Amino acid sequence: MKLNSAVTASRRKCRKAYFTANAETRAKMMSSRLSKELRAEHKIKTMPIRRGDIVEIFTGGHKGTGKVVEVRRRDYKICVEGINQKARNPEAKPVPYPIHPSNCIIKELYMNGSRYRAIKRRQERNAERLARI
Amino acid sequence: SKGTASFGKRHTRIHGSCRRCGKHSFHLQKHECASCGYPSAKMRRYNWSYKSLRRRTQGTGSMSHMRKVYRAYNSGTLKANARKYLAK
Amino acid sequence: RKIRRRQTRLQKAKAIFPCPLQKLRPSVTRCSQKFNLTQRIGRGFTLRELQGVGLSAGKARQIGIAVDPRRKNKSEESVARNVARLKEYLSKVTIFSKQAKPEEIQQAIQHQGVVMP
Amino acid sequence: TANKTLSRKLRLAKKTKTNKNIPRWVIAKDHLKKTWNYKRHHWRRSHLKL
Amino acid sequence: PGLKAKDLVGLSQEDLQRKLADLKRELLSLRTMKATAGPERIARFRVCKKDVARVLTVINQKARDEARAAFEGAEHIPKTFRPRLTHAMRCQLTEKQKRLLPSKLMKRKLQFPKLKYAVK
RNA sequence: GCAGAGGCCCCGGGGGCGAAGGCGGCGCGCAGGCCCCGCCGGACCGGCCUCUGGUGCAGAUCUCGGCAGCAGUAGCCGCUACUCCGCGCCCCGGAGGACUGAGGGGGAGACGGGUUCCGCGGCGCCUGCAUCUGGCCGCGGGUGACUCGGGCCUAAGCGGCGG
RNA sequence: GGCGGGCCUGAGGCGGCGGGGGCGACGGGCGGAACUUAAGCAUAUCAGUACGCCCCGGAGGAGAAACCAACCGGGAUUCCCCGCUAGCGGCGAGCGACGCGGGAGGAGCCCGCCCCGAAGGCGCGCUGUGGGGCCGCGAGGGGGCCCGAGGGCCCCGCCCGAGAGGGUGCAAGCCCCGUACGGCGAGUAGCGCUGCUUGAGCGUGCAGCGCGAAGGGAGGCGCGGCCCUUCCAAGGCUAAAUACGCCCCGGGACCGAUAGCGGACCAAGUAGCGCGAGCGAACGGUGAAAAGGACGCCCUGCGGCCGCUCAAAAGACCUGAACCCGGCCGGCCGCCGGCCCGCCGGCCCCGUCUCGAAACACGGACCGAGGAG
RNA sequence: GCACGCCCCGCCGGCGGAUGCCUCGGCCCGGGCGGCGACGAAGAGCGCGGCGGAGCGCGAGACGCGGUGCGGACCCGCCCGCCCCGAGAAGCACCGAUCCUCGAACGCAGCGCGCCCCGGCGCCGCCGCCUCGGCGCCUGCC
Repeated sequence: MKLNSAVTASRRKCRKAYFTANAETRAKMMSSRLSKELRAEHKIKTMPIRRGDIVEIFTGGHKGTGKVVEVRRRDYKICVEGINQKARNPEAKPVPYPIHPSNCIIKELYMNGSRYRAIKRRQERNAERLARI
Repeated sequence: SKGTASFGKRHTRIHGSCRRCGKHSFHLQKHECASCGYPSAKMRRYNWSYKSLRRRTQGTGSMSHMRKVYRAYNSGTLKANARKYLAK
Repeated sequence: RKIRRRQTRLQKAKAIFPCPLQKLRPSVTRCSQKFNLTQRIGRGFTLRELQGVGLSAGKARQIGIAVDPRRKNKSEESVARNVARLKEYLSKVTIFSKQAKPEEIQQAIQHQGVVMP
Repeated sequence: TANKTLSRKLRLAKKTKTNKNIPRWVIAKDHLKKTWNYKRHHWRRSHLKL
Repeated sequence: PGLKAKDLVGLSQEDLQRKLADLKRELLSLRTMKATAGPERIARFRVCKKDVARVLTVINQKARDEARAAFEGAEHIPKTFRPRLTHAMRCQLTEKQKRLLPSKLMKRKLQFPKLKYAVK
């Protein structure tokens, strides 16, 4: 259970905090599972979703793999290239079907440099925890 | 001619905007504000109306300075205070 | 309120870790012919009682004995009661000085509750 | 009224520039669903400064 | 895209004063253009407005730094440079004044110092 | 019977193989009420035991919200008034016939309203019939002073003054 | 009479520093009601309340006995538990303390007076200065079937110092976030007269005016003696335990949109109203994703029609009741009973006061929600 | 008789917003703080966004600016602007400034008018200081 009083366990307080959260917190909330292959390489269970990430949806209808073309933190959803609603008119511009990032597994990551620096900081912090704190 | 004709002979501005409270409460003839109380230094607050006090008081505006200084007291305003008490 | 008073009490205890929170107070006959048989704790030891042990009021306060100049013993038996209480406390008290003596201070054990109840 | 005061004119002027509709692009950006200002006044019915 | 304050920090006040006038003439030009034209998104307009602010922050910071140094270690210093404090903190007795005790009282404190003690 | 609380619901109560709710139809109960079926609906809901209460409505010139019949009813009876033609709307243009009748249904100011003024586009509202009209709606504009007025000075008055 | 200085009172100017005003609570000071209760109404009660004014502070006030008591005695103040009754009151209605005892918390002091006499804070002062909290990491789930989509089911597993929660296309310990586990003493006392007040009663405290001490105060029935216990007023400070709103944080056997704050709605003290003081609303919900409507047919055109998207139109919105109304179909009809079912028989309109209501008594158009031991 | 009006054997459709279900809101009880102001508060007015009305937020340096420590890709429309082991989107904590008109409100008014040598120019105290006034107390003179 929770032994800390500072964190709220109220449904009302929790939903308001998620529904209206700062963008820094929206990022962590919008994390996604690193693949078995990536996890072995980087030693991090889940990394926050980015706009160059290629991800494989594993539950929702539309279970394919694509790059993340757009991230809309306000809608708490990400848009994956190639997963769209059926464009009624054939000669029409596609509308992306937003997928939640929980429903996805990160096949590839946009390596960047800050991503690499962030991956390392966790690797040493997790090592302190693995050293039984 | 008690009502309509009497209301038709109205074309005057008894009340005017207040300097301090920006309301149509400043009597032009008496030179006093019905709500603001200006030109009195102290403001007009009467505990007969809870609602009137709530309509204009602290928290009914930007609270600019107070907010900024209250935030500082949960930060380094208190360290500055300690330094002054001891030497400077 | 109960948790608050304990927390204030715990904080105060640490500030004077060797010293007991409560000062020594005197046994005093409870007032009135109703309770004249029993004894309770009073504000402070009379100057005569402290003189009987041989402690000045200021020296006594440092040891931990509260001093009340106002109180008058009203008896010779009352003085004997308190002088004996003062004598026992003097034996129970240990003065830790010698600048810092941390090893002795670590095992000092703070007395808890009213002293000599 | 043609003999007005600059201070009175300034407060009346703000009301004229403020009595405007929600910009259509604002409705689109915030997804308003309530496109009526409700703070918009009309010279025939509304009495400003009353 | 606006002049980094790091670059203005590294300048002379006369160059900063000249730069501000040029930005202000540009600000007039953008204002004339936007009104005359019937739009290009006027992206420089927004950037210029921030870069008239950036340059003037630098010019204040230089002036405050020069003035504060002149008014230093002197009784009676310009109020703006005075410690922030608060109205009540400014008016509160110094801790040395609050601790100030009568000579007879101090003599007793020395005569009977705090003693550390423990009881069974 | 209601709405919560603590338990139970013998592999751990009932639910997208359709919850609550609504609509009709049985069945049980002296009745308060319950149950099941069909249909809609679309995610929650109970039975028993113990506990709690802001716990059951035909009324109170009850409160609030909806809305019926009267009823296509009463009425749209001030200011003498319109007509023809143009493509023609009650708008506009020409031609007639009127009217307000210089204490004007004229032209202007003080006040009060505060942009209503103007030009262009439109009618979704409003114009209590209509509208292509408009004081309505959208857009873009419009108030220039050495001599006019404020300011100025005093009037009734009002403040201010060692106190 | 003119003229220079010192003092003592006063002016004008400059500096340095402070004061002013704000907060619907708590805290102090003052002014101060009435409705009410007394089954009337004056004293009383309400109530030392509302309200008016004036000051603080994080607390404020109070505070180290001119104390209580009557003893095999205590010993500053504040808050708590008890005492609940001693008393007071048209002795009516009502009102009403404290002292013991148990606790929280405890801390003591300083001036004048007097001794020195500038030793001082030295432009002053001998008309006396000075001394005596942040920053983190963070476990472990698959297959089958189906569903618009599992977080559903059916089999098997894994992590619990984590099965508190929230999100995610349905009900998720293992999908995401988190959680458990971390790190860094004199115009006075008194007294006379008045007034207010108090439980205080021949005075509980205060105040005016008059008069005014010296060893005085008190001990709850006045006065004059005699004691006995107890204390030292007319100067000052003082922490703690206690109170409490805005604001922030957390929890709830709380309310669920006519409720809960007036206000759950990007714009509520808002829109509006009153010359003004002041008053004061209404308004929650599409869907998982706007995918917010493909096309064609026509129409002078509007608009219609198909259909489309979607699990569904859920189409300006969840469910969509009652009242009320339009089509189409079916009957001739209020209720109760018998029957095949339109005939016979019986039925006044409720509620409510009232001796008595169908009453030419009163309230009631209708329906929904709210509504009172 | 038909129509009407009723009633409904049922079948659809309006009109309304009840009922459920939900819920970033209230209320309730604890904590915790106790932190405004002439260095200009509380409040008020006017402005400020590339497209900009309300609200929020700012103040002509305006829908923000500088510094530091984090953070690391966005920015609800259209943008244009970023994107890169640092290059720096959203976000966050602090700190330094700017801060129009009113307002205790401060040259005088309230939106108009002075003074003054350029700094400014309100009141009330306290303490020094400067210029002085007195047939107050005297002293020195003539």
